[PDB]
Parts: sequence; structure tokens; C-alpha cells
Amino acid sequence: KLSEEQQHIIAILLDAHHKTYDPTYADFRDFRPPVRMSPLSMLPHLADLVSYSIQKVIGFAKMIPGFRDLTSDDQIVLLKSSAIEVIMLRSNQSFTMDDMSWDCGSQDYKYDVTDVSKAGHTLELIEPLIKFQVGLKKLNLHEEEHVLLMAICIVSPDRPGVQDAKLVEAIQDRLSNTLQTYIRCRHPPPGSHQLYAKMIQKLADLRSLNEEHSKQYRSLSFQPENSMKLTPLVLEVFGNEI
Amino acid sequence: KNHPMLMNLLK
Ligand SMILES: CC1[C@H](O)CC(=C/C=C2\CCC[C@]3(C)[C@@H]([C@H](C)CCCC(C)(C)O)CC[C@@H]23)C[C@H]1O
Repeated sequence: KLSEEQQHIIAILLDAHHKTYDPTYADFRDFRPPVRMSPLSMLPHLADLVSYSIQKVIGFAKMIPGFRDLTSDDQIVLLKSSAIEVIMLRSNQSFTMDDMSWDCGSQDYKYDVTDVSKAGHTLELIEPLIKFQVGLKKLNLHEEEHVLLMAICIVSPDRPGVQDAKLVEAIQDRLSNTLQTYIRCRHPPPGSHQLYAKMIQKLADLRSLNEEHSKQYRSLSFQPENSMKLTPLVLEVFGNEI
Repeated sequence: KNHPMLMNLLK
């Protein structure tokens, strides 16, 4: 069974997610509006969407048990490299297989393959991204596993630039062990079949998605007129080599 | 380096 610390960690991560993920998407009204007619007409809306999502990712990250014991530099490294990955992961909540799209409450805020294209990205990212979303959906994760996965994703010792790798590893292992134990104690067969390994694999998928996103973002942002359409937080986190 | 906004949001 799950220890009291493990139950504690789960309760903390659930609450941290509830406080940083608004399932009514009510804040989407504050973003630059979506335009669907290239011009890259979806870049101002989606730039704001990602920018907003970074802030929420940070808010969640601060509440991860053990995260606060890291230096602020390492906090920075972990967030800079993981943010795109956790946005893709957390976006699974809005993703729907009915039509292979992210459904955020309304037609304006429903984003399909071509909306993402209209933000400067190609099928080289979008196709594996959608495939990720599908493979992830099909795990039918408990909300508890989802929040653990986002946490394990953030606290990853192999991230480039990490100083106190040992301490990051110890923090991850504690979450990892909470995940494995949660799966054995609270996820019934058959759904729990090789579930941990399938979740770790999704983190491997995210590393490729991350790399590909970095290449396309690099190319997108070099062009000063695209960079003009981004936010200052997106430039800071993803890069501003323009 | 220089990540003032990320830093601020962190504490
Ligand atoms: C708020 C919340 C909801 O689930 C909605 C949501 C959707 C995420 C999506 C669908 C639109 C396209 C997104 C933003 C992906 C594209 C590849 C990111 C583009 C960013 C940029 C243009 C700055 O390079 C990442 C994850 C995708 C984010 C999630 O944080």
C-alpha cells in the first residue's frame, strides 16, 4: 500500500494542478484573438496561449514536494528545458480523439492541425505531437498519474545545465516511487499493464518533441517579424537569438 | 542567463 508521505505528495500535486489548470479556460478571453482566414494568423493567439501556459507550468512546478530545496539556478534550468514538454503533456486534458484536436470550450478555442500550422510549425512536429496526444489519451491515466508524470518531467536530472544532479535525482526518485506504488495499489489490471514503462516512454517521446519544437521555434523566431508576435516570457524561456 | 521574469514567477 501507499505510505503517508506518498499520499501526501499525491494530494499536493492534485491540488497544485487544480490551482494552475482551469478546465473552463476562462482566461482565454484575455489572449490576442485567433484569426483563421502564410500570414501566420494563429501565432499571436497561440503565442499568448503558450505564454499563459508557461506561467501555469511554473506555478505547478513551485508546489512539487522537494522542488523548493533546489537552487534557483537549477529551478531555472529545469523549467527552461521542460516547459514546452509539460505544456504538451498538460494539453492532453483538452485534447480529444473525436477529431484529433484540442477543445478548449468553444469553436474559437478549438485548435486543429492547421491552426498549429498557422503558427509557424510543420508536420515534422505536428504529426508526432498528435501521435503523442493519442498514445497518451489511450493510457487513460488517472488524474493522480497525470500530475505525477508532469512532476517527474520537470524534475529530470539529465537536463542540460543541471548542477546538483544528485539532489534532482533524489527528488525525482521519490516521485517515481510514488508513481510505481500508486500504479500497483490503485490502478487495477488490465489497464495497469506495463503502465509505468509506457509512461516513461512518453517522457522519451517528449524529448524528441522538445528538440523538434526547438528547431522550428529557432527558425520561426530568427525572423524579426515573427518574434515581434511573441511575448517577452516566451522569448525569455524559449529563446531570443534574433 | 539573465532570466528575470522566470525568476520572479519562482519567488
Ligand atoms: C491551457 C491548456 C489547454 O490544454 C490548451 C493547450 C493546448 C496546447 C496545444 C494546442 C495548440 C498548439 C500547442 C500550443 C503546441 C505548439 C507546437 C506550440 C507553439 C509555440 C510557439 C509558436 C511559441 O513555438 C504545444 C502544445 C499545443 C495548453 C494547456 O496549457
